[PDB]
Amino acid sequence: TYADAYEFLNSSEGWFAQNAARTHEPGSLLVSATARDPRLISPPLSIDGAAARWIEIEFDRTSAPVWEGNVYYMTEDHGFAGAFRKVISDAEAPADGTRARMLLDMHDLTLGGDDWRTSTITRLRFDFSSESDAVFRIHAIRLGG
Repeated sequence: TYADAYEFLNSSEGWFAQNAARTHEPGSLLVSATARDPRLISPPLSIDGAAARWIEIEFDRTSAPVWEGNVYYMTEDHGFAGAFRKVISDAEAPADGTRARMLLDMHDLTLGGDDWRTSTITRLRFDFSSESDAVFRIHAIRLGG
């Protein structure tokens, strides 16, 4: 189904990090989380809730932090403000930075309900409550189905 992914070889276009230092390594995002909960902006393209069953993030945390925070998903109607934010629990993603097929279920991430499946999220702020200068390596952001 939806399998859209952003390779990080070409910098961090679209997936820039606000309030954070997004150092880029070809093929990965060596993002440093300067803020306690920095938000990573997403490309403007809308993503259908139904099409994506999960977010197949390639993210692994090279540093050891406590990844969490309410990721901001905004459908065009919702707006970045308000909207639905899911505070994902630490999924025990490797703190050693070993490769992880991190999965965030879109079906689980209902943006206020089944309306999300119909709704298309134009922009995503990836909140990363963790630690000062927490380091994560993000190879890609694949979609699910």
